[PDB]
Amino acid sequence: LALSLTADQMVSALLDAEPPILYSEYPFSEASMMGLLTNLADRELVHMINWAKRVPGFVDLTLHDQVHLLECAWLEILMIGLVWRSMEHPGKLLFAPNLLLDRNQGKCVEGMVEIFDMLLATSSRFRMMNLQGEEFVCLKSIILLNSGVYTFLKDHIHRVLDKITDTLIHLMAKAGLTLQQQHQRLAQLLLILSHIRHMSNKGMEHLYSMKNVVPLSDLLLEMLDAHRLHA
Amino acid sequence: LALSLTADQMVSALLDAEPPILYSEYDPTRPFSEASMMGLLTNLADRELVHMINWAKRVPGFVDLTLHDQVHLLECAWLEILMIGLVWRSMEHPGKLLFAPNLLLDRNQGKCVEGMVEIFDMLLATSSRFRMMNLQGEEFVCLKSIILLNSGVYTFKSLEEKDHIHRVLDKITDTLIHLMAKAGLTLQQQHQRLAQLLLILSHIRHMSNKGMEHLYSMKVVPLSDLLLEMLDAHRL
Amino acid sequence: HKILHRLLQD
Amino acid sequence: KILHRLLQD
Ligand SMILES: O=S(=O)(Oc1cccc(F)c1)[C@@H]1C[C@@H]2O[C@H]1C(c1ccc(O)cc1)=C2c1ccc(O)cc1
Ligand SMILES: O=S(=O)(Oc1cccc(F)c1)[C@@H]1C[C@@H]2O[C@H]1C(c1ccc(O)cc1)=C2c1ccc(O)cc1
Repeated sequence: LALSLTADQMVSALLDAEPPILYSEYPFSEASMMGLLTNLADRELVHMINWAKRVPGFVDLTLHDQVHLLECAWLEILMIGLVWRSMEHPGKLLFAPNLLLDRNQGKCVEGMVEIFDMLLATSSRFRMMNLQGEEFVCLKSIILLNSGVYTFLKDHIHRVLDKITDTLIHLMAKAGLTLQQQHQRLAQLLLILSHIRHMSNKGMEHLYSMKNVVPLSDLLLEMLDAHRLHA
Repeated sequence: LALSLTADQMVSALLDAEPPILYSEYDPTRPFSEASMMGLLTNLADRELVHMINWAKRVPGFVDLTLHDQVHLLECAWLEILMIGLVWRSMEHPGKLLFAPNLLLDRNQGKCVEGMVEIFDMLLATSSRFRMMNLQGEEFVCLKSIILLNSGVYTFKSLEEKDHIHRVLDKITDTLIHLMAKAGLTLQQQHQRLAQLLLILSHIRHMSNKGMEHLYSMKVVPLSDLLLEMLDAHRL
Repeated sequence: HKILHRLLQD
Repeated sequence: KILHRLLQD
């Protein structure tokens, strides 16, 4: 059913599936900083799972295939979401409407400031590029379907990914871009995905080290263990 | 300089700058041990790095960057570059990784080193993807150059080097599309293939990150001063 | 099994 | 750095 959708139908479907922006719990230490972020990420994961089920083609996958994709891409997905909503706030990371942080605060947690800087740089990149919401949701779904497609030790997913490419190009053509500007922008956006993968990997590397600072939920741990099981 | 090149000039430049395929010192009579396997791979990578550094200098736009930026990019991308090279020369060897013409390994041999087989499986999967797509040599050199310029661009008040890099990257994209148009692909097919190729770069990053993680945990066999300094850039 | 096994089915 | 040197040659 996903492949039969038009470009507009794909966009509408993705926009409609968008998760809500959650608030943080209402003077930061290492423990307090991690507590807020962990609690927030945990609540976001539940919404992500229901968002994923609404990404066209995802439902067509076996339960195990769905688990694997989400296990691979969860932090990437949180990160691109964070960068997206931080766009209108140069120099800051909008974790929640009531939680806007600068790099200075990233220092509260060892090794986190380096990730903050990467995230801030990504946000600026999106801002420089004038990323549209319709493009954002396309990128986010791509991360979901792509990041774990090989790890699968595949045609359906690749056909869906093609569909999303068509959709991205369709959006750009509407924005009035030239054919050359279309493929250059396409490349620019997809290359940023490599950096988002990089951020996830490095962040994950730290996250499954410090499991014990604060208490992590059973779900958050199972998501983490999925990556730690290979480190 | 790099910005005045035509698509055909970019390709011929990249092709001419290709490094040679080096041999390992694999003695078909050892047969193996974690240490020996790693000795071979380490020995090979070290010699490859020397060729990689001189190859980078021939990538259009690279020498326009400050020395410090050149160092950063290579420190970021060295393993990704080795990996895409490995996957490229392994294309015509299903189920096998061609580290060198005299060193063709399968996944079972990859079990010789703890945690390395997981990476082998990902590398094999990547080679399988390239073979499916029938990746061309002209496309390969474009992708490898993109890795060099892109991987470290977001972790560097000049600001104009990052900009210079983006223009060069845009030109490589122009070149890729040019090749696909020449191949007879339709507009939709060009855009689709371009995306397919670039998405693979995300997986090459992933493989490098996971591999690097293992590499700088076990800094065992002599790790040539160059290698140590390259790994150190990522550690810890 | 996995908590993710649930939630997905729900 | 070594890399620094080889690039510098
Ligand atoms: O990549 S990190 O910055 O993680 C760490 C955590 C500690 C040290 C360190 F170097 C890195 C990551 C990104 C951001 O901040 C860390 C973090 C997070 C922390 C704990 C956790 O259980 C889950 C997520 C983040 C986060 C959380 C929610 C969100 O919507 C977007 C990003
Ligand atoms: O990513 S790995 O597999 O490294 C690992 C991963 C896990 C355990 C381990 F010991 C090493 C990597 C990929 C391939 O095999 C490992 C490796 C390598 C090993 C040692 C070294 O000093 C440098 C590179 C590889 C390699 C080497 C050369 C080349 O042209 C392409 C790939």
